[PDB]
Parts: sequence; structure tokens; C-alpha cells
Amino acid sequence: SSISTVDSMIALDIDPLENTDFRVLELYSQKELRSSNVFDLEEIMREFN
Amino acid sequence: IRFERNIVCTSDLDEGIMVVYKRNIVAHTFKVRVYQKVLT
Repeated sequence: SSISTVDSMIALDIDPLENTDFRVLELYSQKELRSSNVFDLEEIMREFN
Repeated sequence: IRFERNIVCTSDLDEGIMVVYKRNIVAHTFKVRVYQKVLT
């Protein structure tokens, strides 16, 4: 059994596409969104009260 | 060199019902009674 063989198979191993769990990216937090104002309504109303 | 039949080819997930709830953003609204006197 040493006479050897022939590997005639043409390899076409295509790797599967890996799974991707997309992140819920957040650029500005809610604190920055509330702090991005020259005038805040809650502060004005509290001062008036 | 002797062909020996090297090639041996050989060869839902969880269906179900879903109900999606969102976070509530509606502010709680109640009724306030204001008693006051006006002296002019």
C-alpha cells in the first residue's frame, strides 16, 4: 500500500460568514443632550417658583 | 500512483411567538386643586 494515490479533488472550502452582533452605539449620553442648552426650562421654572 | 476514491463528499431554529414592550415615557398626570385669595 505504498504505491501512493492521486488527490484529484479540487478544494473549494468556502468559510461561512461569521456572525456579527451589532452594537447600539450611543454618541452623546442623555446627560450631555440635556446639558447642551443655554436655557433649561426646568431651571427657569424652578427659579420663577 | 493508483486512484483510490479519495473524495468522500458526505454533506426553524426556535419558532415562537414574541411580544415586544417599550419603556413608558408618558408622564403621570394628576389633578391639583389650588386655593388662593387675591387682595387688590
